[PDB]
Amino acid sequence: MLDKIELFILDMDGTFYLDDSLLPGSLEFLETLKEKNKRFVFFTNNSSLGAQDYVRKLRNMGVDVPDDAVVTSGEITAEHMLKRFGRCRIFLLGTPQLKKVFEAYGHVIDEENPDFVVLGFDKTLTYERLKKACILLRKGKFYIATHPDINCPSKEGPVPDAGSIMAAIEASTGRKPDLIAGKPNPLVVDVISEKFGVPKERMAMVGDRLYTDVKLGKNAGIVSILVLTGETTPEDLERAETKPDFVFKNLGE
Ligand SMILES: CC(=O)N[C@@H]1[C@@H](O)[C@H](O)[C@@H](CO)O[C@@H]1O
Repeated sequence: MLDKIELFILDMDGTFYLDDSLLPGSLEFLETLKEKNKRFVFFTNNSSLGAQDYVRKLRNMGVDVPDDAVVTSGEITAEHMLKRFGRCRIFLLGTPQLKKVFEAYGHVIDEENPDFVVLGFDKTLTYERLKKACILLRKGKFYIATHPDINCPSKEGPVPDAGSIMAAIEASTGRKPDLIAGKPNPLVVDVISEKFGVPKERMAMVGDRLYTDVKLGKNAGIVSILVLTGETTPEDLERAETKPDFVFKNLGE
């Protein structure tokens, strides 16, 4: 029951900040982890940008932080492919930033003859790119998606995300991803574990997504810490450990 934890995977929008503005207590929270000798790693299923893009956004916000401090379903999806397939020739349904991410992992984008069709939060999607992906899929190419999320919360409200695009791809090719690396797929915790050394026995998930964040911890087997700075109140199914924001979080060590 807490206090014996070493690594805290933190959510970003909805948990650490909101609407591009830090959330009260967030700053003071990290500091508390410093003192109490704790390790923290941010994570987001949003693959429309790469880790660095976020590291910038955080610092530009007022948070000095290392480069390995952020992780995305992007780098997870890449690293996992390299792990079990190696340098791959993929048709990427993603954004320029997501691409650079896959390239840094030695992968290559071959619009011509690819082995995998990879789908990310493609904010640069076009009908043609969809048409191509669908055809390649009907040629039975390995199909991988960075995350499952249907919509993504925004200033203007819920907006189409990877899941929404998937919906179309599936209605057309009748096919669904062969793999999805993002939460709640345990893979995230496993990879984060390896990359930092600390074991699942001393790791905690801190977020605001009642279903996803809680269910991640269940599948990956680690304490899930639900925070109430996001859209949370309705509850059933699985539960976890709870607190309003990081004020409470911090004070609870
Ligand atoms: C009874 C139950 O387990 N669920 C409720 C949920 O419906 C309600 O909206 C919320 C208020 O924040 O409290 C609980 O989570």
